[PDB]
Amino acid sequence: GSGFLYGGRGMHGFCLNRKRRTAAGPRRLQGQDLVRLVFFEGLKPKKLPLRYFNMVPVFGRLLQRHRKCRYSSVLHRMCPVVELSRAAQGELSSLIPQHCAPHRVYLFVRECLTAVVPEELWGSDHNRLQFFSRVRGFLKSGSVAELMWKIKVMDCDWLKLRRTAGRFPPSELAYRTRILSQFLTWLLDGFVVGLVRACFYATESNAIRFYRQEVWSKLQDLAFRRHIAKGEMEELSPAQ
RNA sequence: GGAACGCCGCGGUCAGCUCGGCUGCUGCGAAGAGUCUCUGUUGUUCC
Repeated sequence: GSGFLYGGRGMHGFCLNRKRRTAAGPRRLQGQDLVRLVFFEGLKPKKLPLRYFNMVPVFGRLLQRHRKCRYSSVLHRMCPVVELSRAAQGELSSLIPQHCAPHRVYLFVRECLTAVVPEELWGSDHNRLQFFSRVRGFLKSGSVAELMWKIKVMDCDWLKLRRTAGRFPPSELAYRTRILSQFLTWLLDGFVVGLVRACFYATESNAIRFYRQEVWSKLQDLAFRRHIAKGEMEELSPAQ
């Protein structure tokens, strides 16, 4: 659907870590793929219209930043672990979940947003902060496209087709807001919820609580890896 | 306020090519979304 409850099986599930259609092997997402995921639907075989085609570099940059973001490490920082006792260390420690205060799982999401989303996309710091505000509220509920704004459309140059700041008609402003709405919607509905659906088992009591079983979660990430690998092998290795 | 595409400003989430740029066709030019608030505007043209 588009909730973020009832799973923390790890970052291997995160949208930005899906691989594109294995035409002679499965490859990691390119800017053009992310663009198609945000503004069309990613499962568009045809070519991108020039306006969107010109934004393949920023989205490629987002992917880069995502790939260098160390989510595990930010998580550990913002959601510190309660130290169990020696004698609980090991198996029991991996059976017992670790709660993370809601404001803290928000702080995680906040810093990840800051890490991976290029600034050119925010347009203004004012736009970033307003969005964080929505995220803050989003993370407490269980909101609409129009409701998502004290957001300054003319701050985002990237919505332009050409970088000439000549006068534009109403129809443009509309088309610009639409594009921005689509991206901010994906940032909220795609990135944010993907994030918490990946790193936290979240549950509702009317407060959301966030749990985590890191080690078990990391084993899931690792097990995924060996699984898809065993898959490829079987497809390459001969009969008999 | 009604119109318009020659002038010039901004487009087409649309179509052809043998296609990341050409041309074909084609829209808009100061209000739009919410329900007073958020995002926005000098001056294209014609009466």
